[PDB]
Amino acid sequence: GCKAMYQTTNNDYGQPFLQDNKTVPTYNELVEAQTEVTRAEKQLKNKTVATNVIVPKKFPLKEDSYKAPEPGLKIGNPLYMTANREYGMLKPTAFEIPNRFYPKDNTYSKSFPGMHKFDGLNTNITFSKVHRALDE
Amino acid sequence: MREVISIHVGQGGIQVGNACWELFCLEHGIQPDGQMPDDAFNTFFSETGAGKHVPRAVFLDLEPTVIDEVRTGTYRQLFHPEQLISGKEDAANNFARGHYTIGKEIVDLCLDRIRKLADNCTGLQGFLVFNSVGGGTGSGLGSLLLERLSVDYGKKSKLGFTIYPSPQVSTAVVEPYNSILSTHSLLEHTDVAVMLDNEAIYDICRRNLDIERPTYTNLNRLIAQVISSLTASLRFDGALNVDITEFQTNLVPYPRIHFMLSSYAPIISAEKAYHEQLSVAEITNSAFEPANMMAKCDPRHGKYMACSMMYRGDVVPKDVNASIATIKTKRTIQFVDWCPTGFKVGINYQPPTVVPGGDLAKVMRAVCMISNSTAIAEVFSRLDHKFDLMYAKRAFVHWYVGEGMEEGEFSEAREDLAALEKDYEEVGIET
Amino acid sequence: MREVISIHVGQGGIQVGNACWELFCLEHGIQPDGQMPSDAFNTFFSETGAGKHVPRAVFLDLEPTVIDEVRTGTYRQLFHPEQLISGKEDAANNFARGHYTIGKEIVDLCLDRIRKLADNCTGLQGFLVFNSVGGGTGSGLGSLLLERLSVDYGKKSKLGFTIYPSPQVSTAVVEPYNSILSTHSLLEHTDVAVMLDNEAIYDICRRNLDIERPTYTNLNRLIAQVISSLTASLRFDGALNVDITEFQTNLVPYPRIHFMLSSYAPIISAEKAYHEQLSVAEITNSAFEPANMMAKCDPRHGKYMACSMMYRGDVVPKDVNASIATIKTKRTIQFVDWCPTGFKVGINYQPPTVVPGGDLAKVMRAVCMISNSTAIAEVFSRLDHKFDLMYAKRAFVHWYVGEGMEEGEFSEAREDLAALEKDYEEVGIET
Amino acid sequence: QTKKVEAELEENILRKCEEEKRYEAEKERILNEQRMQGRFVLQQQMLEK
Amino acid sequence: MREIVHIQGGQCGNQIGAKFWEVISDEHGIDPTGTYHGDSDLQLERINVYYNEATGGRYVPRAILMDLEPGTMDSVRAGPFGQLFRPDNFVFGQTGAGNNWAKGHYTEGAELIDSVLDVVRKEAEGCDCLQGFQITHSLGGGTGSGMGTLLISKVREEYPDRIMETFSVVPSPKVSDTVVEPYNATLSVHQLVENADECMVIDNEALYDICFRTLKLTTPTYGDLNHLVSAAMSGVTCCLRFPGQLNSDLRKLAVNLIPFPRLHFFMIGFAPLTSRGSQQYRALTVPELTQQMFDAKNMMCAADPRHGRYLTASALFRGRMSTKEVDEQMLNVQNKNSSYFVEWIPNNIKSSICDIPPKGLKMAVTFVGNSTAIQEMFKRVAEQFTAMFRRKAFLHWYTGEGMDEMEFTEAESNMNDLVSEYQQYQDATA
Ligand SMILES: Nc1nc2c(ncn2[C@@H]2O[C@H](COP(=O)(O)OP(=O)(O)OP(=O)(O)O)[C@@H](O)[C@H]2O)c(=O)[nH]1
Ligand SMILES: Nc1nc2c(ncn2[C@@H]2O[C@H](COP(=O)(O)OP(=O)(O)OP(=O)(O)O)[C@@H](O)[C@H]2O)c(=O)[nH]1
Ligand SMILES: Nc1nc2c(ncn2[C@@H]2O[C@H](COP(=O)(O)OP(=O)(O)OP(=O)(O)O)[C@@H](O)[C@H]2O)c(=O)[nH]1
Ligand SMILES: Nc1nc2c(ncn2[C@@H]2O[C@H](COP(=O)(O)OP(=O)(O)O)[C@@H](O)[C@H]2O)c(=O)[nH]1
Ligand SMILES: [Mg+2]
Ligand SMILES: [Mg+2]
Ligand SMILES: [Mg+2]
Repeated sequence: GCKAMYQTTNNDYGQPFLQDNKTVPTYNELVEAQTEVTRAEKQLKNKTVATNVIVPKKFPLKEDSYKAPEPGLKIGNPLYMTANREYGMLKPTAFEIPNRFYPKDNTYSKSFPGMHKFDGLNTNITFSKVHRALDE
Repeated sequence: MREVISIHVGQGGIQVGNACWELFCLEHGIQPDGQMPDDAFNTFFSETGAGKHVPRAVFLDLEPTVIDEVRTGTYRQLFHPEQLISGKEDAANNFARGHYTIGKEIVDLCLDRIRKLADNCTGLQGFLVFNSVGGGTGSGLGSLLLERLSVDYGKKSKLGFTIYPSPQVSTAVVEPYNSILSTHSLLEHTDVAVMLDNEAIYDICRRNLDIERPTYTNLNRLIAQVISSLTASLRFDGALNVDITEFQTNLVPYPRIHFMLSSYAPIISAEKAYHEQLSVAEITNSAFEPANMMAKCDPRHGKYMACSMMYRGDVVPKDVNASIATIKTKRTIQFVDWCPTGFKVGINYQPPTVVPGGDLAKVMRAVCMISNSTAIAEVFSRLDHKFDLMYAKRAFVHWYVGEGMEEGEFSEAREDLAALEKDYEEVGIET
Repeated sequence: MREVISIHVGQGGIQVGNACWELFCLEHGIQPDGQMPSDAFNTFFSETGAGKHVPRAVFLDLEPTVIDEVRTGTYRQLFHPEQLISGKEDAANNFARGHYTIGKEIVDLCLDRIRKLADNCTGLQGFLVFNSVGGGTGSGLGSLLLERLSVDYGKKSKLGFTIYPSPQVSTAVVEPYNSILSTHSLLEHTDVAVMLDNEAIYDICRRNLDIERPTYTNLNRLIAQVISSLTASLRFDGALNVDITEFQTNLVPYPRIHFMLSSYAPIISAEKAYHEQLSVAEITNSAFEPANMMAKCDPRHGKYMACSMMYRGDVVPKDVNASIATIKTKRTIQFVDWCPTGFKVGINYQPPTVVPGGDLAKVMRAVCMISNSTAIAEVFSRLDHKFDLMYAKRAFVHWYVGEGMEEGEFSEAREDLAALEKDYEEVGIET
Repeated sequence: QTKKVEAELEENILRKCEEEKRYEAEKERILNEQRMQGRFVLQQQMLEK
Repeated sequence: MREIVHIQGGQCGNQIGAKFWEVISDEHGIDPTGTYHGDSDLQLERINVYYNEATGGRYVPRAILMDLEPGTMDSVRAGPFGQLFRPDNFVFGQTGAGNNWAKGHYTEGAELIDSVLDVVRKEAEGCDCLQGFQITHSLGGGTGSGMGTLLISKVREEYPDRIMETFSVVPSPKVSDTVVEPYNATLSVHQLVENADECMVIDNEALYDICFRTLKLTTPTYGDLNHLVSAAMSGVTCCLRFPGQLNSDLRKLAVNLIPFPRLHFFMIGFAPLTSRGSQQYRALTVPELTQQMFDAKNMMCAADPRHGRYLTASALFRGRMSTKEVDEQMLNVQNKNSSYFVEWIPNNIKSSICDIPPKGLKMAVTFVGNSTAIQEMFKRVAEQFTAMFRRKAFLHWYTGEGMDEMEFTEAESNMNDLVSEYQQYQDATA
């Protein structure tokens, strides 16, 4: 919503004379101003709108927050301790948790329904091959 | 869009099934309860859209006792309630029962479930199968599970970690019979399989963990360790990646020869791990140590065909590249003529997660190798001798005739081994 | 400004209306006392000016016990005191008794109440008649009632829920006779009636709800949910709304065939409800799964004429056509040649309200399907034969002939069956 | 050039809000999670009562 | 004007692709976010070559990242300077190739390669006057070798008068990476020699000798590795984008490096490179650049370049240095080592000068030599490749994707002839 968008045709018509009649620079200086003037053309849009090693991330689970769950069945005494379960009986400690992580992320891969095939009609124009000036 | 769906059939699988998850669970910030207390768990667990992470596993077993352990165990909340299909009568080590009488009316249920799992994960890479060959159930249902799958969908790649009987130690007395018959089913339906003899681990158990009284609970953990290495590159970041679809394309010289035996290192308990620098060069050699082999063999008795070994940890391309440099020259490791370059190298940065309550002492480097060498024939030729001994007088043959199998089934199977046995000799002859 | 009137009789009407009214009251926040604790409610209740709110329903029945339970139960204050027209003697499963003998002395009272009830309303769209067919309890009253309503009102649409007897499980022993006559009455007097045979639920209940000992109270709850799903579009905001009158213009291919069969999903218990995403993608397929059909009939054995299945919840409209497209491709699934498209898709937002103490577990998404499939002939065929078996030697016929029925009625009723079967066969053939 | 500064920002300023709009859903998906998190906890024990 | 469109193919090239744009990005002074902050007036004279223009004055590279697996693509953005790439040009598959050529050249590559076919026409067309194409790929991988070769094949089919270049990494037998390296690599070049205008050979092994001999860095890494070429790639286009005494366009170099149509495998290298500890010590002058440019170890291929001779080679001297000195030393070398240089093509080195050096150094040179040494590379690749086939080892795979043994047969022949046709000039005399 910029006021600078509604400028319609018929308004470019004569708007006085931007420079005054008393401060016209002589030809000599103008020959020297080209370098500065051109740069503004290239970077003015550039100045306004334009503006290593692998590192690991922290492991998702915090050591202090294991929250070990109790078994569903009610074992009474150590006698019936069956080896088939002694898996996961020990909660992780600080030593066990790995020190570094190197994730693989495909958030940029889980997209792109398919690659594009543009079924258009030419529309590229031919510029001629040598000394653009003889090209229609 | 990359995952792995696990199929386990047989009591040995279920017990091994638990072992794998404890190693997997702790490496990705998941507590026992299954409730979380960026996207790195997509390969194994399928997001529900709100709440729990679901294991992508299916457990099959025809006996309820072992399953009865899981559904009231510490991992009670984890697995989905309606995916642990179970039977009512145990096969009783009879391979026939799992292939002609009882398996028929439970095969469907497994078939019905499987299609649902592929309905959610988008880019299923392959199916991992862990089974005990030397059992009536595990050999039976596990065998049929491969038959439909090979035809159910098509050219999907599959992996299987079998458990063949030990040379001088065995549990049952019928393992030689059913195991040989099992080979035929597995020879023409799976791209890759790994020898997993029990005896070796104990010997690996004796020196390294310094535990003189190991139990299967200790046994299971190490196997689950290999699972981390082979599929490690799927869900992490590294300087060079490897994928399942790129394994059976580079470790199979010919379509028939598809038995490669694994070896894992190192194994040094925390009681003494702190007196060796754990240099990469020393570890690299340690893997190829003849006796240490995870399997029932002395590769000094044969050549090598293809060694695709994957490193993990803080490995560097120089630390590995020089290491392979020294290995090639040695006299005690000889390569076949027609593969002058015979290694595939990977890299994964994740330090090897150490399970609590275990034995492994955490180190900054690790290596797991999967190499298919001609020396595999020893078990096949060796196992043949026991099979020859019994069938001669038709001992124990009487019941397999009682489960509906025709007698001719036995005769056909043996011929396959010799052809497989013969082929191994042929490819091994230098040109 | 839009209204609908509810009519119930005996077994079906009474004990389906109970549950449907608890569901409606729970959804709208109308407590059992009728006082609203501090505009969508209009379509099922009328203003009392101050305090309570009286549902627009009229309960009709001949046997006092079931109705009498309503006047003294926890919902005693709810229904209008003088709308519970109660009989004095029971019909005793006799269609003739409930249609020519004792029904006359109650139709006069039943109609006048209907007249007064219709008077207050201003936006009458249609009548929801939940009547019992196989239950001689009410069939006789039900058959006559619709007949009078037709000539009395005219173009106003009518909807009925008949619960036919299961192919194998049945309660009465004279059911085959009573239903066949009732079908004749509904034939030229009803517009939309849905198959809801009890057998499927018994199969449905133990399949999903996880209650090995289901009962009637379990059975009724499910029917109530269906009605709420059908009607919510009328009484709550919706992007693509469908009203009561926009069914018979979209599911009745011809004036003759005016029967359809429904089905509902998902159904799952909270004990295992949320181990999955319950993605809108999967729910659509299940609704068409033959194993969940709301009626004991197999759609695989027949074609499809038109399916107007309704969504409810927060279903993204785009996914709606995303899921449907897959349905068409799939393959004793196919639609008749002359049906280019038989789908009426409408989306409503409000999530279904789940009553505490029930079995159904709420979710963010749901769907109720109403598809008419040619397989409907099976229920008629099986019942058509059964009538033949008994009538072969006039079993029980003397009792019906003794209540004023003309012996020629049965033959003309039988001729009705063949006409419907022949019409179905002719319409099921391709061009 | 002095003219082109404003409109070239026009896209920039008009597009930051959408980044906030992407935040709109960010707040959004709390609805089910807060819906499933607590409200279901009671229902799980409701069968227990 | 005379701009190029960069097209990467394969995981290897992507890693090179990132640093090259990363390395090239610094030279002009384009910040990571896309906001220019350059200092020199010269730094923006010819920005058109590697940067477009859109709303806001931002700049986006004219690159298309093509790979059949997502894993490399995901990580490629997250690093520095990754936001330069336009999201709308990425193309990626959902199956993968598994280092098997056939899956990536006849079954899967073609279907998805249309998209990369679609985009490439877009990028090339926009520029005022196209100057040519450059493509990087890893012949050691099954996927790129098939899709990458196909894209090259179509491009020549679509724009005859442009020029296509290739930076090639060919497996060295000493250091192995892929059990199927002998199979694919030898096969792929068969199409490469026919259509590709220029192919630059760089060996992984040589990459490593420079680090452990001259650079003297303790723990080399791909980032150390990939950087080397990126600067090397920086030099090849350095003269094209800035002023110079004798501007040397992309074809300018081609004009003096291809004696015959089928000899289009040059090999280049970058320098100088002095140990960090000693860098404070070596003398920096025009001559010194020559010791490390013709040096055996500084040139980045496995074959020792002294076992044959030079058919034609020239160096693009960059920086401010007296032009008499550059010529005099050039004829200086060509005088007293005649044995290594053929005799029927006199004065067989070209000269080039540019006035802007990379940031941090005064004078350096980039060398591109067509040395007869390259005969060794194919032989070892040929030697192993020939050996594997006789037994039909690992032949069922490629036979399972519409291929035949016949296709395998023909390609082996072309290498043998190609190698033969290259060594002939070694013994040729006038
Ligand atoms: N290493 C190891 N192997 C085991 C373990 N438990 C079972 N096994 C294997 O399983 C075999 C025992 O028979 P199983 O195949 O497990 O019996 P099952 O799985 O119930 O199948 P059926 O015998 O047919 O009922 C042993 O020979 C072992 O090889 C274990 O804890 N560790
Ligand atoms: N679903 C349901 N079924 C019922 C109910 N009450 C009785 N039934 C049984 O459902 C069967 C068929 O249902 P109906 O159409 O209601 O037949 P009916 O009116 O009950 O005929 P009667 O058995 O004489 O009462 C009957 O044989 C009853 O045994 C009820 O409240 N709900
Ligand atoms: N004396 C002198 N001669 C120059 C100088 N620069 C270029 N030349 C002459 O230019 C010849 C080579 O051609 P270039 O000037 O590089 O340009 P060109 O002839 O158009 O060739 P291309 O543009 O590269 O196709 C040399 O043989 C020189 O004689 C210079 O600074 N001093
Ligand atoms: N220059 C360079 N080459 C590499 C690097 N990593 C791997 N390679 C080579 O690339 C080959 C594998 O190519 P790859 O990345 O798989 O390409 P892809 O087949 O398209 O996935 C291996 O043989 C390696 O020798 C690296 O960091 N730099
Ligand atoms: Mg067992
Ligand atoms: Mg009754
Ligand atoms: Mg010139």
